[PDB]
Amino acid sequence: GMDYQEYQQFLARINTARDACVAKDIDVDLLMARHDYFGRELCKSLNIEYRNDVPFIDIILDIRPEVDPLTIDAPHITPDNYLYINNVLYIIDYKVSVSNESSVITYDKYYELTRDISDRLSIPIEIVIIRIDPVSRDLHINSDRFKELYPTIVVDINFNQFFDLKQLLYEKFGDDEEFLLKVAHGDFTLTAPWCKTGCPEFWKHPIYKEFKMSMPVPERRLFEESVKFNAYESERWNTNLVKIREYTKKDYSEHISKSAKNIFLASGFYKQPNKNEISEGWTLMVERVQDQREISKSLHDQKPSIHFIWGAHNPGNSNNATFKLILLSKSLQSIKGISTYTEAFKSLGKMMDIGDKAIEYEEFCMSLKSKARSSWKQIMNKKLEPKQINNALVLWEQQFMINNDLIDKSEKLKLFKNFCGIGKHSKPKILDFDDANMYLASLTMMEQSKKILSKSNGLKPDNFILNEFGSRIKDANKETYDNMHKIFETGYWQCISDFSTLMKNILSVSQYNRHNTFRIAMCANNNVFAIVFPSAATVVYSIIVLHKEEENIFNPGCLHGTFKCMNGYISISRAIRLDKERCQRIVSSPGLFLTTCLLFKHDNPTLVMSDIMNFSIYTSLSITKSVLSLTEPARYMIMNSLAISSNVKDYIAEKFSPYTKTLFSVYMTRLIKNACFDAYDQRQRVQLRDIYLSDYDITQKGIKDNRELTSIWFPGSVTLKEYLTQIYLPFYFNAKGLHEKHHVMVDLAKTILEIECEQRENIKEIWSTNCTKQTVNLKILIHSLCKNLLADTSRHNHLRNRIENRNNFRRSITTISTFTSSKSCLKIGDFRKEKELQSVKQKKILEVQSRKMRLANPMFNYEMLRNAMPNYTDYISTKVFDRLYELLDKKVLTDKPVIEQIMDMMIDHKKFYFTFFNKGQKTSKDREIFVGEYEAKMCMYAVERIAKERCKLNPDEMISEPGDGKLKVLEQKSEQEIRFLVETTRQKNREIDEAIEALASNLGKIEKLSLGKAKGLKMEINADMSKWSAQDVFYKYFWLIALDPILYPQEKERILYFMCNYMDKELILPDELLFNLLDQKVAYQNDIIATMTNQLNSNTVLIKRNWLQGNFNYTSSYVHSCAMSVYKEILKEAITLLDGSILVNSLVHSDDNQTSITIVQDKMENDKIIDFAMKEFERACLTFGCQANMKKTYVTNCIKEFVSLFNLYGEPFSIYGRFLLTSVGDCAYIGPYEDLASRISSAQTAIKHGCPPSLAWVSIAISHWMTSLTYNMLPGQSNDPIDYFPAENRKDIPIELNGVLDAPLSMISTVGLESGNLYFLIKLLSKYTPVMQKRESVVNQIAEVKNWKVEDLTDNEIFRLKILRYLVLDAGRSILTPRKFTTAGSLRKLYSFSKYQDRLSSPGGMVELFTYLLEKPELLVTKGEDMKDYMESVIFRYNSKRFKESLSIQNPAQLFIEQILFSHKPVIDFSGIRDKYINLGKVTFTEAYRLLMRDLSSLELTNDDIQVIYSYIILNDPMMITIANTHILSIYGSPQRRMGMSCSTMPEFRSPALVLRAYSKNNPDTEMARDLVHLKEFVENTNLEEKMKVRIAMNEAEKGQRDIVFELKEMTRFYQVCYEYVKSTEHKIKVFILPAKSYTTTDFCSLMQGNLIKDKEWYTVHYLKQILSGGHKAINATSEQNIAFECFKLITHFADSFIDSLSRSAFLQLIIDEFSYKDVKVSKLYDIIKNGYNRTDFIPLLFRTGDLRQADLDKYDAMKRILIRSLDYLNNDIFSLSRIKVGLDEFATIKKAHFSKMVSFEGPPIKTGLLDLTELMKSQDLLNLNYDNIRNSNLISFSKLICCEGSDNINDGLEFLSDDPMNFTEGEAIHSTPIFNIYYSKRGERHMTYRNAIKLLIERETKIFEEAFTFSENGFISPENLGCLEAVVSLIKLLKTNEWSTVIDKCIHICLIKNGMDHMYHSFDVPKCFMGNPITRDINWVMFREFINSLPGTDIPPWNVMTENFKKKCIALINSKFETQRDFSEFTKLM
RNA sequence: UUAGUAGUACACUACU
Ligand SMILES: [Zn+2]
Repeated sequence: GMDYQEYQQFLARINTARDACVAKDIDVDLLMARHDYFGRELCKSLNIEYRNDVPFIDIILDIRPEVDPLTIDAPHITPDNYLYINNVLYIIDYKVSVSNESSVITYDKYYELTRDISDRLSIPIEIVIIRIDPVSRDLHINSDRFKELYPTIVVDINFNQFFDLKQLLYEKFGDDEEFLLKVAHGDFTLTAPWCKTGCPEFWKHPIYKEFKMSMPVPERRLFEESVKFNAYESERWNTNLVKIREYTKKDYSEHISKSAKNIFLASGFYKQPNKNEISEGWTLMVERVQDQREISKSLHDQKPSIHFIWGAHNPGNSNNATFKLILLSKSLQSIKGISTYTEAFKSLGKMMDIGDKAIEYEEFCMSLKSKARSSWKQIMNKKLEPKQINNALVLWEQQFMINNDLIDKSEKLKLFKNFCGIGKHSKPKILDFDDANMYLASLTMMEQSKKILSKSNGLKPDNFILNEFGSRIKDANKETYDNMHKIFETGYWQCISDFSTLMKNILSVSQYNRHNTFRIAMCANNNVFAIVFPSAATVVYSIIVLHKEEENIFNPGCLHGTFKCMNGYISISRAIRLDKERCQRIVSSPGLFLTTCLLFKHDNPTLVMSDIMNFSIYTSLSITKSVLSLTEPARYMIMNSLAISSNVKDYIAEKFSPYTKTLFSVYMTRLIKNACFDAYDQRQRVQLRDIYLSDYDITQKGIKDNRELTSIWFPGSVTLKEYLTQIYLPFYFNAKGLHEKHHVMVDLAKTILEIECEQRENIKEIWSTNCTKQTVNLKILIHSLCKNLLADTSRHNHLRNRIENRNNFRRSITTISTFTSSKSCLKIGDFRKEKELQSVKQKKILEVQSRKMRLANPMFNYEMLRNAMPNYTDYISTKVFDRLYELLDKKVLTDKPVIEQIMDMMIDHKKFYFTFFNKGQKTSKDREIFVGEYEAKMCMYAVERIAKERCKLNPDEMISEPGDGKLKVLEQKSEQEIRFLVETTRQKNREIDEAIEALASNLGKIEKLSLGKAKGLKMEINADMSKWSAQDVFYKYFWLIALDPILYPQEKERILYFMCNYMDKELILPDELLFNLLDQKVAYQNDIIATMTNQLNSNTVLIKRNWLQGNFNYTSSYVHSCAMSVYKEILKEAITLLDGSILVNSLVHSDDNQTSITIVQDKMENDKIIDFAMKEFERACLTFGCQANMKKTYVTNCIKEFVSLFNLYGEPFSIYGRFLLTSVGDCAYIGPYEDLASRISSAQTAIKHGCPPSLAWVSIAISHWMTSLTYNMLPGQSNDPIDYFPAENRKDIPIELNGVLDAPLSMISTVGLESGNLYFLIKLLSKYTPVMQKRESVVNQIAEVKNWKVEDLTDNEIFRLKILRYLVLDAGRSILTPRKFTTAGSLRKLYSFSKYQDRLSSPGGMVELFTYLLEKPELLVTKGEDMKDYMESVIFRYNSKRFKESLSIQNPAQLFIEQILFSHKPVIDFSGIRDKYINLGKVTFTEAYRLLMRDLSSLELTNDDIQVIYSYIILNDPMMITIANTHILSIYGSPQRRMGMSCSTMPEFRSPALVLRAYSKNNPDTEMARDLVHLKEFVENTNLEEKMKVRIAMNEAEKGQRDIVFELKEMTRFYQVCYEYVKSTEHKIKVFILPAKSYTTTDFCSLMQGNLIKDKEWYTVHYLKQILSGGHKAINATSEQNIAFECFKLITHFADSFIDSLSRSAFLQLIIDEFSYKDVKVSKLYDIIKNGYNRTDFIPLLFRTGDLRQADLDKYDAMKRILIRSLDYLNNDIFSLSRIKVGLDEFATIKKAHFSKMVSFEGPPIKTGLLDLTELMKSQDLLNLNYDNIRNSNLISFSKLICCEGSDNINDGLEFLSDDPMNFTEGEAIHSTPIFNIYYSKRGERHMTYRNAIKLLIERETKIFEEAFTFSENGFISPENLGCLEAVVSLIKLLKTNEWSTVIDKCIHICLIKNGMDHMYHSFDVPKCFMGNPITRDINWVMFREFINSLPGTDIPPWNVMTENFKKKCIALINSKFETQRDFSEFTKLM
């Protein structure tokens, strides 16, 4: 990026400097260094000459020197650069800054002065100031004339390297306040106050009394003093803040020492995990569980592991519906024996008989299905009636009627009372997992499963996934394709998939399942069936299977019993009562399952594939809560047990509680138990990779991947990365929303009331010194607040200004999202009236639904609560957008500034109320959400937001960093430590290491000195705080508001009052919880809920110290940061004692914490400091009121846990798996494209977090599978659109119609779904383009499109383009989307929806809205900027029936079934499809394909229509421009192993609602005026201004009068398509893990491309031309130049690196003339360099050719006193093209380029004795700049570099190679606790030249070739063998020159030239033996043939296989020559 | 709103 020379000198100046005024100048010099750097590279980007601080009076003299500068008055300014074209002078003053505030100042200053001579000379002078952003990198130019000149400018600039120097300078001097004084943009500017008057009540409040009670009396007054302090009044802002700092400095200075001095007190005794410590924990766990749960040893109490019973399919019987129905009927009737429900199952088969009348079932059912398939809506009013067939009364296809005559009254009861459990109505029941005869039973269940499921399907291993994605999986990694087959083949896959396909059909049936009906559900298996019994939503089902022989059935613990029938055996499973939410997951279980297996097995050959799948079905299908209780606690139980410092005992003895209800759970528990002990013995089995560090980051970082560790869930060995996956991944198998709300509300309530009681009874004291639970070290707090509050205001002065802007404090409440959102909200008051009326309605609807059930199968309160509970404070649920509307209409909210309204609300609202609703997430331990009043939301907003922008300043806080941005931060901080550790070790041990190499004589004396030295120590505290919210003093936060400098006194009074009320805040127990406790039935022994509510009197309990979970994150997080800031100071004083160095780095995120400590020792042992660090860690937490959970907290020597994002020893790594398990049931079930959109987004996310392409593609397959399974769009399904459309396969069917996503992953990762459309257009620009222009930019290939011929194209090719233009372009672009008939639902709670009723009811008032909205069309798309505007927007919104539904929650489970059932019904309205073709009702999916073709065939494809596609898609979006370029200019290079992974940021490829108001009326309300100009162009170029008006203007003559509906609906479309153009998208933080650091776009592109090709090897990427094009106005000049630079940089270095010094000019001269780099002649590139204005870059090149003149030297010398003859003399002994002396010791620079580019050279061969330097250029292996790599290289690699034309003495011929020394890589151990070797590049000695390397290679490798090709006991001598050699090398020329043969020839050649036998080799033709007659050149193939067989061969590596293949090839080939398949008639003609 | 009466409608259908 930047120059290396200036970096080194600026780094040294930071250490050299001591005083702040010296450090000041280093910051000033760094600005100019960046200033010129931007200018140097931009001048080449614009092709102009570079200049610096050139006077304006001289700039005119270049244009017109006839008038002298004295008489003509020119403005005396100092511009940077100038240009004169088109009779206009353009003045340049480039500058790099974040804001244009510094640019407009210099703009108007220049514009004013330049006008003095602008009218004097009558030549207009334009000011062109170019500014670039130093982080986001965006170009900003003010000149409009300059915009039209340069359409696109190349800006791949690097500031990343500049900020590295800034970090160093603001580290040493950043602590000193003398340096902070010098950096200022106003010193300190405090903005306008948010309030006018203070708060008197705050000083009176009893909580403020209680605050000062505990506090000491000097502190009491200080708090008074601090609040009343105004920062704007006193001379400086830090008057008070420093004053209170200096008071507490007595106790602080002492307490910092106190903690630090404990380093000597410590011992080598810390909570370390050990086999016994784990064992002890388990035993106390057993005791706990055996009390807390009812332990059972009986095998009848178990629950099903899986809720399914699979049995082998029967191919002998027919696979057809009607047949199976009767088959199961007779089968069920035929059941023989006696049980409980035997005669019940018997009659059920009897009630589904058809027999003779099989054909009547085929018709009757098809009529009913056809009746429903006609209508969009369901068939209402008409009564469904059954038809008597044999004994059964069929109601629908596979639906029957329960006939009360066919079953006994007693036998009907048995089935429903006992078996189905309809009418059945104290510890939990669990299985003893410590019983070996229970663990046995559990193991035998697995042994049983493996015995049956391992057996193959025997059916074709070809399903949609493999059929359509197999190709794209296989090419990524062939292993995974096979792995997939291995699964699909095995009964495992058929078992799950048939349960999936069966459940889909169980749900589909269960929807219309009545109370007098039992339904039958069949699957792809013709033995497996299911019976769905009447449900009293709840699905009641049994799996009924007809397995072959007895016990050829899989029972996981689900089966009721097997039964013998009259033909075979039939088994019926226990009645399962599951919920649709659970069942859904079972349907998507195969996708979950495949991923599980593939992820585990991936690239690990030691694992048993049949054992992975054996475990996987029991996970992917496990829907019980038994499993979650294992999967979650395991993650910590393993990691704790393999960490260094960690408390396992306590975690296993308290936090671990198995709920082993099922039988898999028992087996899985013991898998975990065992895995805990294996960890302890593997702690030291972890190794640390050899770190190849050579300045600016490291490649080959992180942990060593060694397969020495042991797996957890199955047998085999595993890698660390894989071990971690096996540890953490299990938890993501867990299922969401399993927690029954009835139980959650109780346990959530109980906990809050338990911890509040704790505080009420036990915790009384607030502050303390000894450090105790819920206590803060008040003196230490106040100081550490003061110190940080200073540094978080000194580093940014406008801090109060930044808060106002970024959080919209000044603007009206109606603008901020958090307030105008559709989130849940709590309303307080009295609703006893409507709450009673809303309840009794449902209590009647209860009886309504019961009355109807009494007729068919006779099986069978809010008033009470209010009457019973006296002190019941009444509340209600509402919406956040609705509350705002309510508070405005009743006028308490206004257009007053939101903060100004907040301040008043803090003092107005005095009592705060909060309610909780459960999340019920995948975790077994349930999480609560506290949601209270809207009034509260406003208060917390300010307090939290003020802390937000404060927290952002501190780099330690990470809640500030949105998205997965933390991952890179982990890395950047880990790398800083790995570097520091090395740097510091080399700085101390250098004195000792010198003596070691000196003596190494006797080695017995060396060990004495090698012991007594410095010792490295790294450690990471992977923390997790205990009860961050509940067990935390809220009183401490009062001080943060008090001490605050950027808060006014009248604000400070008001903030603290609200917080004073947030102590007397009440928790409302929601009614649903109170209803559970309403019906007593004997109360709880010790009822905590009743205790706190006084035997249930009030529904409110007061919560004090427990500030509610998530309400004060940032606030608490700043105090956390302040706490860890102390921990730093503690250790940093402790390590100065021992005399060494320490680097502590703390990452803070509310409750999740990570703190990395790196120490270089001298005195005491490493293990002492380990215990010391942990002591002060808890101390640091507890001195601030927070307590650290030592249970979950673990410490490693590498690993970093932080928010579950993991960084290893530099190498960042997340659990790629967790995101692949999302693409299964994560969608809103809207449409085929709409579903896939989010399912592929989940796959895109995996790639970010370092996922292999092979597995990435799997998710893409699964996603498609589920997507197509939802709407019956799979191959062979109903809506299968391959026959309906013209196409070969689903790759060619548009993804809008649902097909497959045919694109490269490197595109899908970037854009996705749209990629599939983009690839179909790039395919064309690689088919329908000529030989010229195709190799050039994409832009050029788009110009040729309008010169194509339409007739050339094919049916499919035409088909895409027609939809792509007439449909896709304008309409998340979908065409097919099913519409529903859903109802609005109950919207009574809403106030705002009532005001729509009143405006709809009263006549005229409706139209009045729409007529008002037409004069303000800004309020159709965006919400109002003012009260009325926002309010009336809310009412209009209700117009949409979709927005009315949006505020109601539909179950995705129910939504899923509704898209299956409504697929054969008319759902897609064609009206909205045909409208576009023209500019009936709903249409069925099948008909939608037909009716699309009837319209499509009519449309016309032109040479223009196609050119609109290539404009609107490619040429419009600068991103799509580059993506297409990257895939056309792509040149994939060297395949390499993924050694070093690094984090990389996604690059850039680039007023809202107020602008649209200035479009409605052209007058705005200055910068916003300029924004409308480009908006005018957008609407005029597309011409959508007229197109919209014409569409309305001709509709009023179509309809008749004035339709207000069309007046708006068409006007809204016009404003919504504006929104996307006007309101710009925020470039959110996206981090991709790549094989190296991506600085700029091009770098990112190359590394991204190469990461998503193969799994085993990543590839480095090249490009012919620049890929970064900006549009279709910008059509090469800037793409050419850089090629010339690359070329000559490459050549000069290749020449001075490898070619002999003596003959380097000749080489260059030969290369320049007859050669070409990247299809451009090197001469033309040289001419481009010579005609350029940066010749100073290529001084040594120009001198060597004789194209260097004095002007260049004079310029070069002026950039950073010379003569030509001086150079001519000086460089008489320096022979290099990359370097010439331009002084006494100053050499010239050529700037080295990478050597992976030399392949892009194409010229005639240059032969040098024997070597062909062209082939050395074209070589891959022999281009490394490492001596050892080339010395220890293969002869196969070198054998390409030989021609020799009969040379001699190989030693002589190698004279044309560099006899200059090469660079070797040396490595050394670092002497850390995690001991690793650093490897770096040295310069070797002298005898390490390129020649000697080649020679040593030749010698070593030829010796091995000789002994392999002896074929006798002689050698490479003895003509008896030379004859054999001649024979073997003869055939090689008379056969076929493939690739294997030629190598042998050239190797033999080499070997014979070496031995001095190259005076005959060239005169070696076929011997006399083989040649019958010498003259008559006849060949005896038979002889030759038998000669090849008669060759013995050798088995020495590496030639053993080489020779073997050669022989076979040559034999086969020879035999081929003979074998000529002649025509049968041919010979019959000749003779 | 309130009450009474009569109703409430459909997927897989496979190499198995
Ligand atoms: Zn030769």
